[PDB]
Amino acid sequence: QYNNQNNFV
Amino acid sequence: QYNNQNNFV
Amino acid sequence: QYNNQNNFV
Amino acid sequence: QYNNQNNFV
Amino acid sequence: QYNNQNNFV
Amino acid sequence: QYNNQNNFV
Amino acid sequence: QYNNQNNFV
Amino acid sequence: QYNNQNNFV
Amino acid sequence: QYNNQNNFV
Amino acid sequence: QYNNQNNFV
Repeated sequence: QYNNQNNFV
Repeated sequence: QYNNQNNFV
Repeated sequence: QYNNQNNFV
Repeated sequence: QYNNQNNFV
Repeated sequence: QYNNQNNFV
Repeated sequence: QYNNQNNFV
Repeated sequence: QYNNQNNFV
Repeated sequence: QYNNQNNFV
Repeated sequence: QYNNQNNFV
Repeated sequence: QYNNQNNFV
Protein backbone atom coordinates (compact mmCIF):
# COMPACT_ATOMS: atom_id res chain seq x y z
CA GLN A 1 0.00 0.00 0.00
CA TYR A 2 1.39 3.36 -1.20
CA ASN A 3 -0.06 6.43 0.57
CA ASN A 4 0.94 9.89 -0.69
CA GLN A 5 -0.36 13.42 -0.07
CA ASN A 6 1.36 16.77 -0.70
CA ASN A 7 0.26 20.41 -0.32
CA PHE A 8 1.87 23.31 -2.18
CA VAL A 9 0.87 26.88 -1.19
CA GLN B 1 -3.38 -0.12 -3.51
CA TYR B 2 -1.99 3.25 -4.70
CA ASN B 3 -3.44 6.31 -2.94
CA ASN B 4 -2.45 9.77 -4.20
CA GLN B 5 -3.74 13.30 -3.58
CA ASN B 6 -2.02 16.65 -4.21
CA ASN B 7 -3.13 20.29 -3.82
CA PHE B 8 -1.51 23.20 -5.68
CA VAL B 9 -2.51 26.76 -4.69
CA GLN C 1 -6.77 -0.23 -7.01
CA TYR C 2 -5.38 3.13 -8.21
CA ASN C 3 -6.83 6.20 -6.44
CA ASN C 4 -5.83 9.66 -7.70
CA GLN C 5 -7.13 13.19 -7.08
CA ASN C 6 -5.41 16.54 -7.71
CA ASN C 7 -6.51 20.18 -7.33
CA PHE C 8 -4.90 23.08 -9.19
CA VAL C 9 -5.89 26.65 -8.20
CA GLN D 1 -10.15 -0.35 -10.52
CA TYR D 2 -8.76 3.02 -11.72
CA ASN D 3 -10.21 6.08 -9.95
CA ASN D 4 -9.21 9.54 -11.21
CA GLN D 5 -10.51 13.07 -10.59
CA ASN D 6 -8.79 16.42 -11.22
CA ASN D 7 -9.90 20.06 -10.84
CA PHE D 8 -8.28 22.97 -12.69
CA VAL D 9 -9.28 26.53 -11.70
CA GLN E 1 3.38 0.12 3.51
CA TYR E 2 4.78 3.48 2.31
CA ASN E 3 3.33 6.54 4.08
CA ASN E 4 4.32 10.00 2.82
CA GLN E 5 3.02 13.53 3.43
CA ASN E 6 4.74 16.88 2.81
CA ASN E 7 3.64 20.52 3.19
CA PHE E 8 5.25 23.43 1.33
CA VAL E 9 4.26 26.99 2.32
CA GLN F 1 -15.43 3.29 -2.70
CA TYR F 2 -14.04 6.66 -3.90
CA ASN F 3 -15.49 9.72 -2.13
CA ASN F 4 -14.49 13.18 -3.39
CA GLN F 5 -15.79 16.71 -2.78
CA ASN F 6 -14.07 20.06 -3.40
CA ASN F 7 -15.17 23.70 -3.02
CA PHE F 8 -13.56 26.61 -4.88
CA VAL F 9 -14.56 30.17 -3.89
CA GLN G 1 -12.05 3.41 0.80
CA TYR G 2 -10.65 6.77 -0.40
CA ASN G 3 -12.10 9.84 1.37
CA ASN G 4 -11.11 13.30 0.11
CA GLN G 5 -12.40 16.83 0.73
CA ASN G 6 -10.69 20.18 0.10
CA ASN G 7 -11.79 23.82 0.48
CA PHE G 8 -10.17 26.72 -1.38
CA VAL G 9 -11.17 30.29 -0.39
CA GLN H 1 -8.66 3.52 4.31
CA TYR H 2 -7.27 6.89 3.11
CA ASN H 3 -8.72 9.95 4.88
CA ASN H 4 -7.72 13.41 3.62
CA GLN H 5 -9.02 16.94 4.24
CA ASN H 6 -7.30 20.29 3.61
CA ASN H 7 -8.40 23.93 3.99
CA PHE H 8 -6.79 26.84 2.13
CA VAL H 9 -7.79 30.40 3.12
CA GLN I 1 -5.28 3.64 7.81
CA TYR I 2 -3.88 7.00 6.62
CA ASN I 3 -5.34 10.07 8.38
CA ASN I 4 -4.34 13.53 7.12
CA GLN I 5 -5.64 17.06 7.74
CA ASN I 6 -3.92 20.41 7.11
CA ASN I 7 -5.02 24.05 7.50
CA PHE I 8 -3.41 26.95 5.64
CA VAL I 9 -4.40 30.52 6.63
CA GLN J 1 -1.89 3.76 11.32
CA TYR J 2 -0.50 7.12 10.12
CA ASN J 3 -1.95 10.18 11.89
CA ASN J 4 -0.96 13.64 10.63
CA GLN J 5 -2.25 17.17 11.25
CA ASN J 6 -0.53 20.52 10.62
CA ASN J 7 -1.64 24.16 11.00
CA PHE J 8 -0.02 27.07 9.14
CA VAL J 9 -1.02 30.63 10.13
